[PDB]
Amino acid sequence: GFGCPGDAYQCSEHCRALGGGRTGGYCAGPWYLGHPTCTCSF
Repeated sequence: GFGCPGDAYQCSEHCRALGGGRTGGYCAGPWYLGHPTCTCSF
């Protein structure tokens, strides 16, 4: 979700919105499909 898999920028905006301490986020996922899971970074 949040643009991913496909766009990491929307994933980053989603993570930044969850808290300003987060500078962004990256996309990862389960043992199946692509990268649907946004995981946030500081």
